[PDB]
Amino acid sequence: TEEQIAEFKEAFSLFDKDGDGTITTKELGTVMRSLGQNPTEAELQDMINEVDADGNGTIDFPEFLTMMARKMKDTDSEEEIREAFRVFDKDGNGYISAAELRHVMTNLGEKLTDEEVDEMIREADIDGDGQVNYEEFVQMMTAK
Amino acid sequence: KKAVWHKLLSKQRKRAVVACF
Ligand SMILES: [Ca+2]
Ligand SMILES: [Ca+2]
Ligand SMILES: [Ca+2]
Ligand SMILES: [Ca+2]
Repeated sequence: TEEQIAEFKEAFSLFDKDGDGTITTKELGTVMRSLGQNPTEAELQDMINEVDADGNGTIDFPEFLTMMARKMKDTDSEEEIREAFRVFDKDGNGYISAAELRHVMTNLGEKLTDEEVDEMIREADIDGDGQVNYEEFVQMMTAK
Repeated sequence: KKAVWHKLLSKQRKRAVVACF
């Protein structure tokens, strides 16, 4: 559908750093390292090779579309926010705590301080219970 | 800062896409 092709182009545009229409191992590695991952050049080759269809060793948008159609057909901004909240809420009590947000930041390669964590929880925490529930998270996350 | 919340959601979205390769 048109909504999800739009979705997947936006995603592709996050990886295609130079806007040349192809994702390279250099660009995929740059993205993965920004997420606090440490891939080898071999892991990056294996990932590009699974998605590559013409054996040129880079991913164009049609190849990326085929991957997303096989692996993520249903994702929307809404399903993405629900999934992120489930991943962030480590103990599954329906609230993100300061300690859970610290864990998430470390897991995604985001430098943190306790003052930043406190400010983030306080700004998202609409009801003032001290933690961020799903309604609060959606309010914070709807705008890019 | 709302920018950092937005940035974490975006990082999680890109992690999910990386996982598809
Ligand atoms: Ca490129
Ligand atoms: Ca290719
Ligand atoms: Ca929790
Ligand atoms: Ca709250």
